[PDB]
Amino acid sequence: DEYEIIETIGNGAYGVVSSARRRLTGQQVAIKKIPNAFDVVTNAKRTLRELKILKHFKHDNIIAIKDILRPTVPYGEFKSVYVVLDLMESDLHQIIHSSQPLTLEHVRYFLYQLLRGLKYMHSAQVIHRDLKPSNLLVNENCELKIGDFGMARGLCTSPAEHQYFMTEYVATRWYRAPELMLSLHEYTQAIDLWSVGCIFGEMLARRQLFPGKNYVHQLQLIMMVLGTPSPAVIQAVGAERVRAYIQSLPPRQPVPWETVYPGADRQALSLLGRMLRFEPSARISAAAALRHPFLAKYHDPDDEPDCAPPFDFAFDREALTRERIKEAIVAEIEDFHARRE
Ligand SMILES: C[C@H](NC(=O)n1nc(N)nc1Nc1ccc(Cl)cc1)c1ccccc1
Repeated sequence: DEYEIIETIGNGAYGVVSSARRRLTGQQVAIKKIPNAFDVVTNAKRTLRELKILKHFKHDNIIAIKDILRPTVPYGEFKSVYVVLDLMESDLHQIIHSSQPLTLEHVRYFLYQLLRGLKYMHSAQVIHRDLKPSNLLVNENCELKIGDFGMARGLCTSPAEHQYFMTEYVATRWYRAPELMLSLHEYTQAIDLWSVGCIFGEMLARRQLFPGKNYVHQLQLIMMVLGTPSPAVIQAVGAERVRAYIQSLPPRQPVPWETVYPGADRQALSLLGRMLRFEPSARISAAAALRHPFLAKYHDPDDEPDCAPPFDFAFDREALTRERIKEAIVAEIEDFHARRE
């Protein structure tokens, strides 16, 4: 055979995977099994989206497909997909919430890598929409790689999907941007920068910034630090009940970040304040955040590429049956092997 299994291991971005090694080279890899991959439309579409996205990117701070196993059995019998990935022993969740060191320099280095990968991803017109410490994989050499692209979308989405109307269900509550919570009809790469700010804050205090218990409590926590949202953002709130709830509340001023995180690094808090804004268009971009004095130690524009050409989500807006999706996944596996040799 081509690979030798070592052990079943946990993974922040993809759950249960197998640590393995290539028999000829001894190279360590992670092997992810997607069992019964073609049984449910929503799961099958997600597998296709993830394969396409990961094949499009070629960046050290984004998880790479190292190999995809070809069907060894008849087409009709091909039911499970095996993807060979970079082996990542940990993730930012496990590091932050452990007894491991996490100095300002760890924060600065992890933030840098995350923003480096985002700058490249964002130039490809891809919004991750689910950034959280658990899907930011970290290996033994301290390399951070963004994983778990199931929630990723472009600047344009199909009305046929439920999330197009129900934005407050997009991704993880604790990292979910105000435009998603409130349906502000402005959904860009700025969604990711709110999540980055939440992650940045979490590394600084080694605790979640807005750990909301439910929908309303999540907004309350955000408002406790950011203050009452402006009249223009309140008018942009889609739902009348939420809009009335926000308007019913007494006015509140923003709490300076120097009060949220007492004695924290000045340049860190400066960049943090540029990320955590109610208004999507007021947030700093990944590219400009890389130009902030806080990351100057690592910042090198010649070593921080963009992704050309942009990624197209058109294949995902198509209404395809489970069989047609299986056909497209099988074509992706073939294309992967054809492009190598
Ligand atoms: C969160 C995880 N799901 C998961 O990894 N999925 N699910 C689908 N449809 N596709 C993938 N992963 C995937 C697809 C392509 C590539 Cl290149 C890499 C990974 C899960 C783990 C255990 C139990 C339930 C869910």
